[PDB]
Amino acid sequence: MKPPQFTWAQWFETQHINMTSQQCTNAMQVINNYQRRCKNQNTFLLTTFANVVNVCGNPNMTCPSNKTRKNCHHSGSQVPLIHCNLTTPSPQNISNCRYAQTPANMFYIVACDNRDQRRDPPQYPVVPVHLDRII
Ligand SMILES: Nc1ncnc2c1ncn2[C@@H]1O[C@H](COP(=O)(O)OP(=O)(O)OP(=O)(O)OP(=O)(O)OP(=O)(O)OC[C@H]2O[C@@H](n3cnc4c(N)ncnc43)[C@H](O)[C@@H]2O)[C@@H](O)[C@H]1O
Repeated sequence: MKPPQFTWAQWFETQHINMTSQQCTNAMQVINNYQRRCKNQNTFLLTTFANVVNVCGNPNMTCPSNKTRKNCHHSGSQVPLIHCNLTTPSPQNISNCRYAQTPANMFYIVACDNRDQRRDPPQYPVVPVHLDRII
């Protein structure tokens, strides 16, 4: 879920682009401290935010995770990524959660929307908001 100081695009960047350590246990502390729980799994794409914005310009397709949405876009090329999986869940001390890390080279599908009018920078009228699938 999204903390209130984020737009959807800023939250996408925080969860899926800004991997603050190459180790999942460390990188996941940021997400988990913002969500107040240990997220069970999460992908970080080793690409730039601008590259994702350009994927939002690729043809629209149906989102595989929800057949009623048509705001998804295929990456066209594969990228390197790291997928983090929770190995150790620490209910009453989220900083003690630990993760496994899996490196891969995969395509991705992102949902994009119009930016948040009040809070997102006008530089990018169209922004990624959800990571629908890795393939
Ligand atoms: N087998 C597997 N292999 C690899 N990865 C796997 C996997 N199984 C699960 N995953 C991924 O693991 C993560 C954890 O899933 P899960 O463990 O199932 O839990 P979750 O954290 O409660 O769920 P969220 O959907 O809210 O996850 P998120 O914050 O990552 O969502 P996202 O940034 O994409 O989206 C942000 C928000 O966008 C919103 N949204 C969904 N669809 C659209 C859409 N078309 N357009 C705009 N917003 C949309 C929702 O509110 C969503 O919360 C989810 O990304 C999932 O996709």
